[PDB]
Amino acid sequence: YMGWWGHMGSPPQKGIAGYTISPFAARPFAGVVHAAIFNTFRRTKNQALFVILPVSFFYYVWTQASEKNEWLYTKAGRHELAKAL
Amino acid sequence: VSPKTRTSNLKNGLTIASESNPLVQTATVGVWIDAGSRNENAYNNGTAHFFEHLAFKGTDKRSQHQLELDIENMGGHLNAYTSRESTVYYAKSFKDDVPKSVEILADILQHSKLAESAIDREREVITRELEEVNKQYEEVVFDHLHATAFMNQPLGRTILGPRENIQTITNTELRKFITENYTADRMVLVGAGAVDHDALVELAEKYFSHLPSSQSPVPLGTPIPNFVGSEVRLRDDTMPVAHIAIAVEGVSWTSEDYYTALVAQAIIGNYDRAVGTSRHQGSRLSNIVSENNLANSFQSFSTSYSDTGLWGIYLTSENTTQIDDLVHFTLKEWNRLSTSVSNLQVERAKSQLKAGLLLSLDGTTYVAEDIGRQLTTLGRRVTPAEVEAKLEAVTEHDVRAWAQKTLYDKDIALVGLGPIEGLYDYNRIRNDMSMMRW
Repeated sequence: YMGWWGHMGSPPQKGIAGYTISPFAARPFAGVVHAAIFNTFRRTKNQALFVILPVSFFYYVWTQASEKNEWLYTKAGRHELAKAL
Repeated sequence: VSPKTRTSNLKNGLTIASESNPLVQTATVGVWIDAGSRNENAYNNGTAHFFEHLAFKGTDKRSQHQLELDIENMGGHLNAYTSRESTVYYAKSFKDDVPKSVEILADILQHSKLAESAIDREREVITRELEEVNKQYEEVVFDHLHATAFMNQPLGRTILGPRENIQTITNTELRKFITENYTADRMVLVGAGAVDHDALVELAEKYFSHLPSSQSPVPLGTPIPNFVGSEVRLRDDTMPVAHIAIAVEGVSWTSEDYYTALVAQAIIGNYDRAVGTSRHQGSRLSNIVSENNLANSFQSFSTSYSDTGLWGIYLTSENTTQIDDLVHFTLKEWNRLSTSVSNLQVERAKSQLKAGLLLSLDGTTYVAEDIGRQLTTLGRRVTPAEVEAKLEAVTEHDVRAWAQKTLYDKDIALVGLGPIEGLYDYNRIRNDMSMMRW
């Protein structure tokens, strides 16, 4: 499913003109400030929920479990611990 | 020793330049103009080429049909071409048909109708020319090469101009173009072959005396281009042959390095698998390419303009899996112009060029083209003795110094057309412009 240079296995290409400029001719950091602020914000905003939802759920689960465990091993939690074992 | 080129001026500032040859029976007379597409702006780009069409569409006196007949009756032919910096209109005739031909040329240049009906008719002819250059691969490659090397600058524009302009060019802007540019101080009347200089000067006084002079007469071949390292890829997998041009910013007509660059170009030279002798050429690149079947052809060029140039190579190859090798070995031979060349290669190339510059001029049209080109780019015809001295002054160590400032580790303009999947990205091509071992 992959060839090599000259016969890579692309369908025939025609009608596309590609253009670019030399690295010496370009500013490598052109538009860096705009990208660093606005592009990153767009990129992050669109992915935020896919991180926030599972992280917040599993952190909540952990928090509840660890707090219960801590409480069970206090004096106050003696009776509930006896039942739990 | 060729006969001396005679030169006279008129009062308006028209130059007349002639080289007689009493061994031939034909004569090429014509008008070389120091003006071309480069003189247009973006809005009237294509005008110069448009005019070339309408120049043969009829004048105040002779209609289109009468024009045709007049030339048919003369027996010879007329020809014209428009480039970026130069326009030519010439007539090849018999010895004694020279007064007729000068008269016709003077008519079509000064007194052309540019009738709205003819503008409208040619507007379709020229529109069709946009979709048929597509076949002339070398021209496609070189037009993209200029477009990218001189990105958004007048030298970067095509001669035909954009489709949009073709539809909107008026007789007004045509008239304006030829009134501003086709002035006597920018024009040279040239005669080669069976012409008498004194006769040609009289014909110029008769026909070209009422030419406008420009407000500010600069010398002939008077011009800032900012080269862009860049690439254009026109991949077409259905084509069998890849066409690739690679160039750096070269030298102008009046550069001090003009001859140095020509010698460097001759060290790489040309190659064509269809020519029998090409497998035996001395050029190292020629040997590499022929032994390994890397290409069908290559042609080194050093194109000059008034204030810049392009120096490079044009390659054609069917060997689509070894384009990388072809380009690699080409640029490694350029590297050697900086690192390795000695008196061995330089003296060989000088020998070859001393003859080559003279051989080229083998017919009246070639002689006229040489006189006209030199007069419109340098302001004078350079004698073979002067040319022999300038070539002799080029040393190996001039070539090395030139290549080190012009080629070595420099940006290139690169155009690829056809099955160019094997042509690597810009960086890997440009990385071959130096040698890590040096």
